[PDB]
Amino acid sequence: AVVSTDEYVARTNIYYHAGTSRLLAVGHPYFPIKKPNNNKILVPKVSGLQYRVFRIHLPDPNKFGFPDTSFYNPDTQRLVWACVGVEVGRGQPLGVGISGHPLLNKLDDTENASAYAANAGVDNRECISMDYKQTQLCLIGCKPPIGEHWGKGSPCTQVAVQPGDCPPLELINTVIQDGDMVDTGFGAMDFTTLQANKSEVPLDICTSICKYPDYIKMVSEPYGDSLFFYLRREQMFVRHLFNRAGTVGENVPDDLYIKGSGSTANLASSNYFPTPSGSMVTSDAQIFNKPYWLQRAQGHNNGICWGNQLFVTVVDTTRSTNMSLCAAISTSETTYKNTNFKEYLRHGEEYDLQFIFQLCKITLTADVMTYIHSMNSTILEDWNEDPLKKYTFWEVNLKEKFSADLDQFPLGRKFLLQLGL
Amino acid sequence: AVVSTDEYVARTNIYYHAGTSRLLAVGHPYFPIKKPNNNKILVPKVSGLQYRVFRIHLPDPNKFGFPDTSFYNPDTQRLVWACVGVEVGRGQPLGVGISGHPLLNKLDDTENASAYAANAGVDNRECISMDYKQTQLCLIGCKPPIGEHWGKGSPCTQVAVQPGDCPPLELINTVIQDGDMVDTGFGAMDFTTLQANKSEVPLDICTSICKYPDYIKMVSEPYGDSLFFYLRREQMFVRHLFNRAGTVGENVPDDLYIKGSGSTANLASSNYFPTPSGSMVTSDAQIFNKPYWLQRAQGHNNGICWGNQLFVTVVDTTRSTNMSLCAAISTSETTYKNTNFKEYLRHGEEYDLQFIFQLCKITLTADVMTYIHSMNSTILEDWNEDPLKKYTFWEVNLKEKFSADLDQFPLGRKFLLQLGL
Amino acid sequence: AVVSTDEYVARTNIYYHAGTSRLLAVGHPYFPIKKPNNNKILVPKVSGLQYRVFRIHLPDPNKFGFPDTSFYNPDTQRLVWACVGVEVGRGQPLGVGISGHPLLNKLDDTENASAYAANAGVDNRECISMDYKQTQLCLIGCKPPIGEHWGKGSPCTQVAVQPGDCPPLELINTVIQDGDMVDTGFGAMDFTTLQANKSEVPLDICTSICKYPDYIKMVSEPYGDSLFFYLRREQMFVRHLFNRAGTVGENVPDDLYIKGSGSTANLASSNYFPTPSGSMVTSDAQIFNKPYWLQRAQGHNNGICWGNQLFVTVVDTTRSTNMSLCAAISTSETTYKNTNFKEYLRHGEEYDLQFIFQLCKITLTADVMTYIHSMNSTILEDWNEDPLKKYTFWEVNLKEKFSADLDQFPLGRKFLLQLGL
Amino acid sequence: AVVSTDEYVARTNIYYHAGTSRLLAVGHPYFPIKKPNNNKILVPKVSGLQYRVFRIHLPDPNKFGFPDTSFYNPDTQRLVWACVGVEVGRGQPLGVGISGHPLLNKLDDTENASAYAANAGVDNRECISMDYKQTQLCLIGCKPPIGEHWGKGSPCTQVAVQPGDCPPLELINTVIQDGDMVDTGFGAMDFTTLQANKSEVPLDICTSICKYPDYIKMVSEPYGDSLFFYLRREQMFVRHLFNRAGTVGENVPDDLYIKGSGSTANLASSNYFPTPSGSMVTSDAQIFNKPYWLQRAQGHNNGICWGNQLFVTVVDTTRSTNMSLCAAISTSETTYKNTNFKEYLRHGEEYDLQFIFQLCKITLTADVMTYIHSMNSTILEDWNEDPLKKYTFWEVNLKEKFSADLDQFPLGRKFLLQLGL
Repeated sequence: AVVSTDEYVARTNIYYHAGTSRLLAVGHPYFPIKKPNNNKILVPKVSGLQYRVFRIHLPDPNKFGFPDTSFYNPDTQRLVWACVGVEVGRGQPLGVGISGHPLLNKLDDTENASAYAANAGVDNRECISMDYKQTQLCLIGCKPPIGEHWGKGSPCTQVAVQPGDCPPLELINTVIQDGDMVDTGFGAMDFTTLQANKSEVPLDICTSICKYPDYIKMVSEPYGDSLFFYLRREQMFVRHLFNRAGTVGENVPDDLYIKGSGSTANLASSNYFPTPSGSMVTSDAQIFNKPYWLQRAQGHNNGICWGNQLFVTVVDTTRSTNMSLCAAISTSETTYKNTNFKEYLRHGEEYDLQFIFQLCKITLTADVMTYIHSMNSTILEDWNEDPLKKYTFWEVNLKEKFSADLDQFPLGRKFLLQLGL
Repeated sequence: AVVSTDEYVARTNIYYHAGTSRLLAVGHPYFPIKKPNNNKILVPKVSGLQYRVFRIHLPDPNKFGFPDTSFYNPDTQRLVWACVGVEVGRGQPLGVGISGHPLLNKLDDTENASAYAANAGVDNRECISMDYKQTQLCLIGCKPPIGEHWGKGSPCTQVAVQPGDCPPLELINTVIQDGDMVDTGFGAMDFTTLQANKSEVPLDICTSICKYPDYIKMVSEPYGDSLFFYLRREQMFVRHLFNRAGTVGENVPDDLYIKGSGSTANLASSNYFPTPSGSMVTSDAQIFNKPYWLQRAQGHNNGICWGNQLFVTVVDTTRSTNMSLCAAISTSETTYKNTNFKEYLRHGEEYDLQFIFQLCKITLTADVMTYIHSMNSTILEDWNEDPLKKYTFWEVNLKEKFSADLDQFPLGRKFLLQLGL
Repeated sequence: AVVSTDEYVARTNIYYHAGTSRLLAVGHPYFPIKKPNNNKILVPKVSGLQYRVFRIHLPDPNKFGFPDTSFYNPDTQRLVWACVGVEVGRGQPLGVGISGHPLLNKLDDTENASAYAANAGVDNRECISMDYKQTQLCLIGCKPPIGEHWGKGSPCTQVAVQPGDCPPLELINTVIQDGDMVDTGFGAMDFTTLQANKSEVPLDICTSICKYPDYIKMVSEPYGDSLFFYLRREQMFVRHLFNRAGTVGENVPDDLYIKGSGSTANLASSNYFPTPSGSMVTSDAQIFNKPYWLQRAQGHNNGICWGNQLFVTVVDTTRSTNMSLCAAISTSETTYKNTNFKEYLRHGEEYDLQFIFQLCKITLTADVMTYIHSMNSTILEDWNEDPLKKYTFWEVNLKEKFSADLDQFPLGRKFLLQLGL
Repeated sequence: AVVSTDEYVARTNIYYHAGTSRLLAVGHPYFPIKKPNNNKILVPKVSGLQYRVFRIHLPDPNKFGFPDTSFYNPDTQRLVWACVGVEVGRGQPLGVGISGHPLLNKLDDTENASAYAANAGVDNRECISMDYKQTQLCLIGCKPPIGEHWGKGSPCTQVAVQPGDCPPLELINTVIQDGDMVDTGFGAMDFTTLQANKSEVPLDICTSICKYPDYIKMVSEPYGDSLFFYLRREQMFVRHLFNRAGTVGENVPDDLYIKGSGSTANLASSNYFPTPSGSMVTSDAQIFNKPYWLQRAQGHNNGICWGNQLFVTVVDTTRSTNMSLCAAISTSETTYKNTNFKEYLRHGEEYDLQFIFQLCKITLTADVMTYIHSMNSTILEDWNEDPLKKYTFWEVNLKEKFSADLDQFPLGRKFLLQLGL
């Protein structure tokens, strides 16, 4: 049976504040800029539509050097940091980005037509952009976040997949890594392996995987380490209604309509797809720049940072403004020439993480050691190499950032005022 | 006279949690894919616009094996499960679908015209799509849900129906089955028997019946078993205003206008129809992924699951995203060809039901047996074959899912915390 | 001086529930279908834009047969029913209708023009539709509801009305009858007598009178019998901005502009008119399917149903969906032909009225008789033919619907729970 | 360690009211009007999109002449004004402005296209306007406000910047000055040094720097003098989706798409940019003409106006209406001629600042003098020239505006009523 950490984890009266200076990220909104002949990344892809997964490293409270150490017995017990307050600071002005594709698979406008559309020739793709669905979310736990997305399932060993045959779907659980893309209105799926077309969606998700947090699975999790607190806010509406060029993968059963004739003789593509639009962004609706007090967790792990680790996943598309900056090739002629200016695109993201940690002690009794051992053997082994080296996240080191004077920091003042004593 | 179940049903102190693992549904959004020559369904129709009716099967508390059985007398009484908490988990990202028809009966745009429209020739149908009206609803009871819709009434034995004559209407009460369609903006009616046209609405409801919960009837129900709790949220607005091609079934009385001339000599179709649009979808407006505490029912049946059955009807169009996936017929040519890619459409739905049940006991006195007998004789007969075999619903078996440790589940934790003791 | 009914009307402890089974109305949305040669109505006009005025008939409490009659003295006093609770149940799914005119007087689009519009020829009318303004209202009283609308006032005996002269206006108070039309965005006026054109507004109000409840007058009413409770909710916005064809009735004073030339030599019609639009409809904004507890009236008549009558006026345009149903003239050809199909329009309305009545007694003293006599002499005359035979309303007979077991009805349970004892 | 001012600053019982008469600003909305040959500003640039930074000068409480001076010892202590109440009065009607550029770099409309756009020739710029993003904000502190914006960072000494190379970005902290521009939907950047084009954004920000308050930095500030209170409200949505003419600065990696052919042979600009739009403006959402009670500051400086200074930064775009006024060159001809009228643009801003100040005393002990000295040596030096002469701001002198009769002023009455005693 699993039990609340309040059972075996003791709460001391010591509290420390810790915070990143001010994280900054600048890059291209749709794709990374690199050397053609090479593969080294010159400029990274930085978009408001990516997940930001912070791997927070905390100083081992056992190796730490406290002024006083009488508050516990280093023989019978051990120390763990407990996250009690978080403030995800965001810093650019609110605004909305925009993404498109120079060759988006968009046949005709199906929202309203005055006459039957022409006939699909060869490549009817259009240069089209859209404003993705708005999403604000924040996940916190001591394990990395887990997402879900549809990918190409493995086929059954029977009917040889005829080329062009529709690929099988399969919900795939994955670890959400820093830089991954968020569903933008086309759902959470792997567009690379599910759209040979390479033109169904804008460039920035075009050959990526849009993942959605698997909130159900994470909360079902027995120990609840992956996430002990979260805030989600997503909205979207249909801006345009389009058609997809290409060839009928699956024909429309003729029991659903009466055959046409002349122009209506041939059925137009009924493979419709809408254009998303996350409406207006607003201050009143902000999730960030507000402190979160993680006092009572819904899971059994009440904010204990086992492994002196801490994960903070964020997605904020309310500051997705991309800025175009163009340089002149020549500063002479007083006559505009499109050829005289090189146009570019850049997007900047500004973060500032702040936390309030509470020191905790665990008397290592038999039962306790059996439990903690079953839960996660590494806990004890590490007490008196990186298991997720495969995955990548924004590494954040706070070992030198802890301070006992909450007084001296904004999140700290807030905390004292909130908790009174 | 009918009486509250609180009268004859005794509440014990035992509570169990039960839940589906994670239900998943994948198929085509508009129609089922099957073998042409055949009739066997290869891929089912799965849309966010269908009703999901779950037939929940509970283990018979009387046959059940409790650790202690002193809490009641198996001679004078019997046991029944009482639903006290429900959590309808939903799992895909929020989003809006879209449905159309390659040959929708849409003459001209009547929202604004600069000159009198041409003249209806033969087949002026257009390939048109739309975003259906938004609907969120959840019905819970121990009897299947009942809907209403307009269908073709039986004609009066007199005036021989001339071909093309307008068919008579009749509100028809029906059992809402799993897979049925929800009103999408064209009202709740049987389009197959009321529109020979087969082109008045998008493919997905085109030859179906859109039903609406008959809330009035169900609440009027004397015992109130069909539904002892519900949540409804629907919104819709007019996106476009169109005209219907075809021939005047009923002419406009000339006392309503002044005859035209030249172009305006001939009256244009005044058989207008609007295009629906369920606006933006939002988190703040979510109905699911929130626990429902069925403590005081408005009906006389206060959540007693007679027959160890339980019905959970759901409709959620806030995750109706359809994903288009296309496969290349050839992976050679570096030049796009619509001919080289087969386009398809698929829609996925993710559910996760969770419940908290309270054991109850009934002392089988005379009066009680008389009442329960009148109410539903099968109750007693079953105590110490399926009556709805005709209908189809998502069968859910929970006989092996009950657990006494609410502690170990998310809905369970929520429940304890909520009910304190 | 007038006095509250609380003064002379005594409240007993007896309560009865009464309700219509389920009222249903089906017809054509814009006009009634009848035999051309004849005048008998074959199909009635049923639109979500009409007022529904219910004339509720109650069993005379004096003639009524109560199990116990000791609660009052049939010699010194009399009995009257007092309305204490109402539930206006609505039953179709939420949705928006749409109305137009094949020959609407709409010259050009004045919302935005790139060049000066051509020139009005003969009949520039267009086939145009619109979504009326949204309106939800409910009026309750023991006297029929009173409305206001602008009509053609009587001319002053002087200057002979030159043909085409603008007709004089006059606010006209009228009795709101069942079937009347509600202001739809063009205000409350008599379009028949104020618009010879017969093409200024859609067909459904085109030759009717759109009336608006005269709330001011009704509340000023001394005894306040016409309405002792009401709920109103109306919203509207400008969808399009148009011009009216026709000839200048009143010229634009030239001190308001500088003469043009060439094309701008001739002034375009500045007789603008906007197209209304009641935005989105929503559950959260529903007024019905909620009980109304008429405990404290703002008028002196506190819900006393003098004459054993009761009026319930309703307007609900949140379920104005019109459904087009078309029948094929031939079931052969597999090729669509507009002509093979007769298109029609039908609209259905579903109601369910429920009430909770409280028996009351009046000791017929001198003063009381003088007062009641002045107020409405018929009261006393009827105690120990229809005065509104001229008007027509949905007649509702409840004489056989009263029940002392509130327990057995939904509105009843609600009432008990609400009033505790 | 830093400490709350409540520690060393004593609060007296004296309160004074002070207010500007009514500030007024009139000028051209987009740029300043000046003599061509000259450089002297004839008409200034006044727009609702500029920051308004007020440098409030207060009379030295030490030099001040109070009726009674027994409340403190001028030998052991000193006096400082503490801001306790502020009312930023605004006076024009609510309304929205609009800004454009006669030669905006806008290739084609990428929101929806029916055929592949032509080909960029030379100068495809269009005359385009837009309604900027709505912003309401108010910053108060005893130090000038600090902003952030992206500018051209210094290059690394290596790869010689090829002409036209994309310039490096760098977040630059600056002092926000009166007249500076607010992010308008294109983010906070220096368009002059980052856009050689000179046509990427409307004229009014075209060669300016749009700055955003660096809230993060200011609140992190140890003493918290820069801002001890603030209110921010910003909203924005995408109105249009466009393309940028010019030449590819960075090419689209070919692994993101399938080469086209014929028309789609050449990739269209995928340098998209959206047109902002701060929606509707409303009274209910007003931030001004409301009093702000600065009682508990989140910073350590609790509203103490060291240096007898006070900074009030404001941005209000809810009254950005620009008014066009044109004068006729000739008052003769009765025929309109565009050449006869000179069209102009002017915008007016109306302010009215009001404050309530509380007298405070500081006993100059050793420790106190050490602290205050470290914090800001000038404090003590000034006690018993301008350090920001380089910056500019709306200078406001209140030395002759203090009044002890709060009673006689609107903010004063409000204060008394609010604080009771």
